[PDB]
Amino acid sequence: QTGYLTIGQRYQAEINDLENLGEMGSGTCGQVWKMRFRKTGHVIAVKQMRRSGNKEENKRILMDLDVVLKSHDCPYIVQCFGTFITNTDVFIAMELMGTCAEKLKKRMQGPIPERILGKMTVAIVKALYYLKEKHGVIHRDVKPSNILLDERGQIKLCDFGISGRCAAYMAPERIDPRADVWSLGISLVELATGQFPYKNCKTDFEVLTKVLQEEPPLLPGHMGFSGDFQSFVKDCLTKDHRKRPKYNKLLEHSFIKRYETLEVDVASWFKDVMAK
Ligand SMILES: *CCC(=O)N1CCC[C@@H](n2nc(I)c3c(N)ncnc32)C1
Repeated sequence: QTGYLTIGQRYQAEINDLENLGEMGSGTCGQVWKMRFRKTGHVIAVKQMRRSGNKEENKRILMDLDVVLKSHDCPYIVQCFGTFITNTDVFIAMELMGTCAEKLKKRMQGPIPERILGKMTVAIVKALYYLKEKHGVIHRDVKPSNILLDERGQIKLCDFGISGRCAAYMAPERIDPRADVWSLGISLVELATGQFPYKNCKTDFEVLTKVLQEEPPLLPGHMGFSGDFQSFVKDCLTKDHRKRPKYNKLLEHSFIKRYETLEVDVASWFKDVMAK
């Protein structure tokens, strides 16, 4: 299905029906434009895959789109609104999110509150569990840059270009043969403290050295972090991949079950951080 913008209202449109409002971010999977649908006025994100582009980058863009299209019923994965195939380019209409957790960390200039990380943990775990269960997909790259938030308070994963069936969030069993949840724990410690636990390393291999040699970077106990938060991170940061719990066990954690029911005002916190 190409030439349709299903933003529950499907519009038979082309690429010329979108106004280019500038590029968002840089690099990563592909060139993402901020575009406005001239027919309705809605603003969406548009990935552009050039037919003449890098064959390795285009291979990841097509793999990401394959996962995104398969996940049209996962609330914690960015939805595709349609595609436009021309003789020169492929335009992938994605829903517009605010920013990634990495940029939230830089604009916050400090720790992100636990109540925000709780709603984020529930979203990312269910996203990874959805990719494993309904599709057999392993993310293989969970990082704050892959955790998007929006003005309404939604939290979703975005980049599946290297998934299958960066090195600083890599699990111990990936370096030396549930690896996606070690990356989630490293991301949680980073966002909960504002400091990356391996910022002292100067090379990629030195991070791999610290991951295997040093003890897991646990949460500090003097920042008011609840016991459920510290327990969930410790379970994620289990070095032996056999002792590390599966997704059906992590989804039953008290830290997960608490923020499934709790009402956290992520939307208001998001706009106040964006205004800083
Ligand atoms: C931290 C996020 C980031 O820098 N980045 C790279 C540039 C594109 C950006 N992004 N990718 C997608 I797919 C987006 C959607 N759907 N909305 C907003 N921004 C998006 C991710």
